Amino acid sequence: DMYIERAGDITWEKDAEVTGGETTDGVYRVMTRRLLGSTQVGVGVMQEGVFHTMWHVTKGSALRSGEGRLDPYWGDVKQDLVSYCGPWKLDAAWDGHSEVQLLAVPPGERARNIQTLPGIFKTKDGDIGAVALDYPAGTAGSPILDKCGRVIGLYGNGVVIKNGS
Repeated sequence: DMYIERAGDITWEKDAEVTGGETTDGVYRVMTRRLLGSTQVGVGVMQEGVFHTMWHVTKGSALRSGEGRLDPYWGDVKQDLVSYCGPWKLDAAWDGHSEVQLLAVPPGERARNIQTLPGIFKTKDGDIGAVALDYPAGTAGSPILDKCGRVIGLYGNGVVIKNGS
């Protein structure tokens, strides 16, 4: 018994804090109900009728969105990703040198944007971008945005670089 709650629109804010059918487009909290209350297990992105979050957040469990239900469609544990009622839609990528915005949606708190420049973490599958910020447990899946409001990654999973593309 896990459910999602819409938290806001996915948009780049110009005055941002700086560092150095049934399911509407938006950013959602991923919640789970305990007898006593409920806990934010993560965050996800609704785009083109597909919900996107990270595997560790749901482990493929179904999600009820308002009145309806959402069923898992694609998932990969190695990548730690999962999409619901539709294949993966988030195709945007990071140029590899521009500042991004983390649309942080921490548990119990209002969503916010925060500009930052990812580090490039060198790994044996490719260079990848990493948002070097610390947010609570449950903030995972918060969207990472480019200047055009497009989702180039999700918090905690890296940002793909495609200048070499």
